[PDB]
Amino acid sequence: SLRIVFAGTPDFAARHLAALLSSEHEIIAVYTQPETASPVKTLALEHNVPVYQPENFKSDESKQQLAALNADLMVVVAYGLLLPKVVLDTPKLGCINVHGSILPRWRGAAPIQRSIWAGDSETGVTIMQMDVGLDTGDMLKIATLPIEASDTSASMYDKLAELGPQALLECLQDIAQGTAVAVKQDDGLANYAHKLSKEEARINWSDAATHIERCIRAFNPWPMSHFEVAENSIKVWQARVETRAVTQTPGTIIQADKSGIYVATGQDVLVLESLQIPGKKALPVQDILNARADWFSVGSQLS
Repeated sequence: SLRIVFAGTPDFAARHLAALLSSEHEIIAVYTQPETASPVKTLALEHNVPVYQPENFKSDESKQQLAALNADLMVVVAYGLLLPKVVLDTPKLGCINVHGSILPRWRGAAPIQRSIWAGDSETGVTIMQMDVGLDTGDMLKIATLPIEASDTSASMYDKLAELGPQALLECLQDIAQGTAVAVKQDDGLANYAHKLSKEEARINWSDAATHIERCIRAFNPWPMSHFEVAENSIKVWQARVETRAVTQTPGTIIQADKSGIYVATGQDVLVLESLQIPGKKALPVQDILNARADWFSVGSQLS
């Protein structure tokens, strides 16, 4: 039974701590950040586990407090602190991370969203031995899943929040037993998952419909893909692509009925299916065309 320190803050971290508390290893302390108590903090308290909340590991006091725990391992999931070398090396077996991609692809902050946005055929979780640098450490275990045509960043997050803990616990048993194997990442295949933004989520109708459709899924739940019509910002919750040679200016409404609002793009047609008018829950387009048939008249051009 490893003496484990768990470090992490939001729900994705809490799922891993929960799995560890129902396991064989001793959780001797939890490190987390405030938001309000984090979900990680609340779980720790329910199990009478000491909670530490440093702002960073710059002070000698912070490094010493960690050292005095005599940890065998620190497991780090969705924890915002930079861990310097000395901290990485404080636990007897170092620090392991659960990262939400198939490393070395999508190092960094937005791996779930970017895997979907780029149209990867699969993604997964990597259990990584943390080293100095952004997500550069050796890979101990990878678990993969297909990205389904219906997957959003929400639905994929939900799957990886289950897969991550399962993979972690399997990897931890390998470590405990002395059977883990580290694989060095190849830098030449690495890239970085840059954060999302409201500005990038504005639809450019000159893009390929396939690309807009991946955005619509990747940018759910945040920021939501959006376009402008009349004087309003409409959020797109669901769409599909229709393979159809385009002969009209991108943004032109080609067809508008219960089956879709069909919009010309730079390649193929984007069929809007569920839209959110400011104020209101997202509606099927059948309902949108009842209310505001005027904004989506055939032959008019969306911006």
